[PDB]
Parts: sequence; structure tokens; C-alpha cells
Amino acid sequence: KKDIEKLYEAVPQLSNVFKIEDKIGEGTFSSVYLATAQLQVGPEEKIALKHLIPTSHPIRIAAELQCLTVAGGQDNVMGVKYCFRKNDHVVIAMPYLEHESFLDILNSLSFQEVREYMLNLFKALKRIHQFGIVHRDVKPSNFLYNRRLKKYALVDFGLAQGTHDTKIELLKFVQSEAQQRAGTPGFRAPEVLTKCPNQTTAIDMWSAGVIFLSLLSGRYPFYKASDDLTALAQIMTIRGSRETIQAAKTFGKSILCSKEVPAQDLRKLCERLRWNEVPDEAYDLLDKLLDLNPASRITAEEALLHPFFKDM
Amino acid sequence: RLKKPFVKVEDMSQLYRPFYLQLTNMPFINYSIQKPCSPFDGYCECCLQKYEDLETHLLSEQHRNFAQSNQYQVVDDIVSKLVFDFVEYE
Ligand SMILES: Nc1ncnc2c1ncn2[C@@H]1O[C@H](COP(=O)(O)OP(=O)(O)O)[C@@H](O)[C@H]1O
Ligand SMILES: [Mg+2]
Ligand SMILES: [Zn+2]
Repeated sequence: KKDIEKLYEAVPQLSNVFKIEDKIGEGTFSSVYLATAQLQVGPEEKIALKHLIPTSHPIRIAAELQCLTVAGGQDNVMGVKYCFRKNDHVVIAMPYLEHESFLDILNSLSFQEVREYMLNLFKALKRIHQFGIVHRDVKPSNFLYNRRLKKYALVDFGLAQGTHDTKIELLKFVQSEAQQRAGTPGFRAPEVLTKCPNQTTAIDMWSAGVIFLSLLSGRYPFYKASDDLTALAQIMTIRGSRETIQAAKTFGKSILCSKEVPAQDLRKLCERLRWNEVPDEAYDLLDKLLDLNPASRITAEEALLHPFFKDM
Repeated sequence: RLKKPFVKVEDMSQLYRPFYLQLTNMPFINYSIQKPCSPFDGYCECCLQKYEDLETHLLSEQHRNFAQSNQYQVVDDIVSKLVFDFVEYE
């Protein structure tokens, strides 16, 4: 509640536009509020006010805004209504998308809903990747899902980086994570966990695989790890230590591991963990998303063409 | 040398320092634990300085100087590209 009052004080113009009701999010880089506003066009609208931590560099703030402005508003990528600023206080206003907690719906999604969820995640990923945005933090709390409405939004570009040929100009000026801004270890691809200097849009595809893994196994969070190498150890136990070491060689990292652990069959893993008739195509797609080699890992565009998604 | 179990990662081209993981036990896939449990169950970018209290760092003169400068023009350039369609009250 004092948060609400202090948000109003740091950005006075918010007083004139929004009735700020609740705080619906907090992270190390931002707090998010639910608010009501009146549209000139007629109706009232529920709005998400994302308050960026005043320690963020202008470039970082501008970059996220630019991703929302340029890539967002389409294909399940969140867009931006407006942005408010007083000094180092920057508040991004977005349409509020009411959404389920991932845990709460996890064990209750029908299999068809699991296909739609994934299909919609890949539409968003396809969108952002065509602009050369590497999200770097794809995970259920950044992919908003309204079950009732069948509505989906990829949010949170606070960690994003640009590909070499990115269409988002400001992302060129964002210090690389491997060069210098860290996600949840358990959604991070082996080439991120091992600090590979070359990190492409493929790292986002890995994260979608981790989400898909949760969906198929009914376990969330699947990889529960407080640091990168624990998540890497856990990945090795799923995908095999030998297989992980081999793949890491291909991107300039040399992994030594104490206990050799065998790769797991994905179907048997998920089934034992967890609808009566999950097709082979699901585990085949999962295998491609969790491809340890980032060069061969499936892309968002190829994922939408995958037999798992016939006919949708 | 290293006590087991361990994981060791190094860059093949010396670009990074080696880094390590050691735990009591390696991850074990636990199928017995109930769903949805896991089977495996500051610094200011503006002032380029580590701080101890966010609020007090924010209220420092070096942060105040950066906050009230032309540095946010990059943000204002984008904002000027957006249509304001809310009703504003006095
Ligand atoms: N447009 C939105 N509509 C509804 N809820 C949102 C929206 N944007 C953010 N949120 C909520 O606030 C949380 C935090 O926002 P996010 O952009 O991920 O920033 P951070 O992760 O830095 O806190 C989200 O996980 C989501 O639950
Ligand atoms: Mg987030
Ligand atoms: Zn500062």
C-alpha cells in the first residue's frame, strides 16, 4: 500500500490517469501494478503498470520499451499503450492480461490445451526472433496465459539481447551477459549455463522445451536449482552426461563430470512422472527443443511446422 | 584432487576461468515425490557502482545527478512515438 503511494509520488502524472489498485508482480528489476484507466474512445481499461527499478541504465529501459513498441502487440507478444517517466522513474503501461498461475493449471490442462499453449508460445517466439530479439528469460511467469479466454502474451524484455543482425537498434548497445542480467537457472540452455560467448535465439527454444517438459511431466519447476551448474547437473541427468559433454565440445566448452549418467527416454520419464494417448510427435518435438546442440536445435518457425501441430 | 561428486567446466580457448560444482549428491530423479514437485526435490547500472541500500543510493547526489540529466532522452525518443489514448484529469 505504501508502494502504491510511493509510485504516485515518484511519477506524479500517474495520478491524473490511473486508479492503481494492486501490486501484482515483483522481481529484482521491476514491480508491476494493476490499475484502471479511462480510454478516450469510451470504455475503462485494466492496465499493467511496470515500474522499472531506478538503477536500470536508460539504454536497458529504452531497449525493453523498444522491443514492446516494435515487436509487441501482435502474435502473443505483449505490446505497450504508453510509457511514463519522471527522472529515473520509468513506468511502462500495457494492457492487463488476466492470467492463471502456471502451478494451479498445470495438472488440470487437457492434452489439447497443452498443444495450444505450446503452439501459441512458438508464435510469440517466432515473432520476436524475426526481429532478432533473444528474450533470454522464457518461462511460465513471462508467458501469460488466460485459460478461459484462450489468450497468450509473452512479456518481460528486461533481459533481452540482440542477435548480430538484430532489428532492434538499441539492443546493439546492451552489454552481453557472457561479456559482462541473469535468468532462472532452470530455464537456461547448456550454452548459457556454461557461459558460451555465442548465445543465439536457440536459447529461447531450449526454455520452451523446459516449459513443454513441465507440461508433459506435470512437474513444476522441473529443474529446481539456485545456480547454473546445478541446473547443468540436473540437465545431464535428463539428457545424459556423455551427450552433454559431446555437445558442449561443439561450442567451445569442455565439461568434466564425476558420475556418468545415462540419457533418459523422454516418454517414459514424463509418463512415470505424470493424456491416455500422448502421440510420439510430442516427445519427438520435446527431444528437438531440448537438443543439447544449439546449432541443430529446432527453431520457432520449424516448431510451428512440426507434426505435433497438425492440424491447428 | 577434487572431492566427488563434481562437475567442472572450462573454456577450450582460455576465455574464462574454470568453474565448478560440488554437492553432497548428484541430482537424482525422484519419481516417488508427488506432483507437481520437482523430481529433483545491489548494483546501480547508472552510476556504475555497487550500493548497500537501494533507497539511500537513490537519494545520493551522484544518483540524483544522473536521474535529472539528458541520459533518458533515448527513452523519451521512443515515448514520443506512442499515441496517448487515456483520459487525463487535472
Ligand atoms: N501486461 C500484463 N498483464 C498482466 N500481468 C502482467 C503484465 N505484465 C506483467 N504482469 C505480471 O507481473 C509480473 C512481473 O512482470 P515482468 O514484466 O515479468 O517483470 P519482472 O519479472 O521483472 O518482475 C509478471 O510475471 C506478471 O504476472
Ligand atoms: Mg518476469
Ligand atoms: Zn545510481
